[PDB]
Amino acid sequence: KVEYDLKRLRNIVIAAHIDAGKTTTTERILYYTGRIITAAVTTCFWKDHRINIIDTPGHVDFTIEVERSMRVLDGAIVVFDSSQGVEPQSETVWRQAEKYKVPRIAFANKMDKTGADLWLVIRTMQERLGARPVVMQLPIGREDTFSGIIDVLRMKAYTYGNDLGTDIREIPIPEEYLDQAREYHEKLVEVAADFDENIMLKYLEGEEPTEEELVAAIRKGTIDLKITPVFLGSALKNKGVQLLLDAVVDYLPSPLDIPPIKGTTPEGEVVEIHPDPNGPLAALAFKIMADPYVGRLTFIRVYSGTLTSGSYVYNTTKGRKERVARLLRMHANHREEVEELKAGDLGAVVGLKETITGDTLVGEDAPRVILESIEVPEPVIDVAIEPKTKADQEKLSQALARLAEEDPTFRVSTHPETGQTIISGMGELHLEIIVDRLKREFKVDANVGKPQVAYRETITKPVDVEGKFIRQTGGRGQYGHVKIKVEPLPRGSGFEFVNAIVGGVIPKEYIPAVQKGIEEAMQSGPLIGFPVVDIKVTLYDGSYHEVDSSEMAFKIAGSMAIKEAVQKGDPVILEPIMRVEVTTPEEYMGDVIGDLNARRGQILGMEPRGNAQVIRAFVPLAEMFGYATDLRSKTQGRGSFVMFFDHYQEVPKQVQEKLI
Ligand SMILES: Nc1nc2c(ncn2[C@@H]2O[C@H](COP(=O)(O)OP(=O)(O)O)[C@@H](O)[C@H]2O)c(=O)[nH]1
Ligand SMILES: [Mg+2]
Repeated sequence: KVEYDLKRLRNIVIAAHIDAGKTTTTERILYYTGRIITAAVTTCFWKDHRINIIDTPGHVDFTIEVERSMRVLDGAIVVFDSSQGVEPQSETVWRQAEKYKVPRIAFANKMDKTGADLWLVIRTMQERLGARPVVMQLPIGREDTFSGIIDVLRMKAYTYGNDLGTDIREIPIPEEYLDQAREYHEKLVEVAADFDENIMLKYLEGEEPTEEELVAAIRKGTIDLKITPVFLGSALKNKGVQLLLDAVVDYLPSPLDIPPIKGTTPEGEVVEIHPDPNGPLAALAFKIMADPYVGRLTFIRVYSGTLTSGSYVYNTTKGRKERVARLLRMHANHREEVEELKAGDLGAVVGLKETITGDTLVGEDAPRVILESIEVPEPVIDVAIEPKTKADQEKLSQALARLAEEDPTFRVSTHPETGQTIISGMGELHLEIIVDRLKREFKVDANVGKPQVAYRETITKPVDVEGKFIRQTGGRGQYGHVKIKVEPLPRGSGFEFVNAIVGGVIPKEYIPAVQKGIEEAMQSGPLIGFPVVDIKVTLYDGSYHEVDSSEMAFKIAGSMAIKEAVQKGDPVILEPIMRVEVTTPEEYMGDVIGDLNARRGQILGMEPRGNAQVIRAFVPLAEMFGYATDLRSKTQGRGSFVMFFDHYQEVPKQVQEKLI
């Protein structure tokens, strides 16, 4: 309730370059829809349509929380600062909106400000974005006298008594603006004829289209990604935001309007999931929020069926039932408990202990589908962290072995030499965000480090070696003696320990101890100090002493054998051969072609999209540290990229020997 209808849903995101007015716009929209922050989806009502506003924290738009977020939204409002029109970053959200295929309208904000110019937005949408903007509105007045808005679709005008959002009036268009309005109204009809036959047979014949035909035609052209209708105003001075809301219901898609999502069955079939509220239940968890009134709050989008309060669902990623205790929607100022969330909709569930973000939720006796591929992409960027004193070290762990319940993609450790904390993400950007999600969100006044990569080490030759630790030490003898064979495993397989000891040759008691010694020595390779992988260790012989043998003793002997196996094993360096997706204006095609090659790369194939290009690439993350402000140095602040893991390769000859 209000009575759910799919055609009246409107799932949107507000996207924008930093400082353009994303938050102000959101906030005024929550003010205007509430007459009658935190939350990952806030819901509201306008005319008779539910608007679900999806939050997308992203001071930069490059990461991996925006391949999930863009599967969960249907439409978007792109907000330009009007003094600039498009900036770098406007350019780059346009690219993602284009790549994932999401209908959008533009809001030229800050029309009250000094510099503001409708036309620079539009001209700069045409040139640099290839957008096909259509002028839906003209401004009455300039900067400090900006005072009214003309709807060129309907040939009506609005004036604003004040800056409080509290006195709006429908006027006939001032005489001194009429010819400009008629100019841009006829441009609108011309655009409308390219998506509707009947409008074309009216234009030729000298006839005004009904406003409903026009709305329907611009709607159709918007949703099939052909035009971007542009509105303006000032969210700060409260003009135009109620007409922006009217444009959300007129032009932005319901869940009926975009192609259904695709999921995978365990039997491998890629399948379309239709937005049918009475089909089986399929849903995505897209964000987990430690919430301070009900606790763990998992936000979901329903794609199919109906999720019900106090029913069970089955998490196909994990392998387990979970009770949905409660269902909530978040409004601007309040929470609302609801009995159900149906196809097309978003909300939060309470209950749910082991569902983390990206997990698919299904019926219980519903077809087990997966919506996001099974994979935790490897942790490939380590980092040093000084918190400072004992009111920091003790309370940094407070929100790391607690804060990972929200993002469990990352890991934490402690270098084999330096007794400290090391943090591990999956790309330069991924980690830029995490240290200062914490000094702020946990009042940890603490010391910044700089980031390193995560190579590995392994052998390429079966060896046979030994490890003795024999020492008078601590006013007693220590004796431990192991013999191991160590063998390459195929890349990826990980670790294997085989115990082939014959009859007390090493006492059992101590065979765990040797194992402990091997994994601890495995943390540090000989070439370059990094962890060893993809080996089969086989303990086949050794000896002991009747009083002097100990666990400590056999632990070090195991460390020493494995240390020595790796050095004697024709060792070798594994680097992460990882995958970019460099978007770039066609003009700088060759410039980032040859820059990505002077950081080691075999280019996989570049395909064209929009008024630009998409150079997918192989590049070891090591020679890409700080690619953000090097790509946007060689592409005039119009490039983007998106980065991730793919596999581990043996570095060729010279590469080995640069690292030492
Ligand atoms: N001049 C003026 N300032 C605005 C307008 N809209 C937003 N701002 C201001 O711009 C600054 C950044 O706005 P904010 O919504 O936080 O930007 P965001 O980074 O895109 O969330 C704040 O001072 C806002 O008050 C506008 O309509 N006119
Ligand atoms: Mg903001």
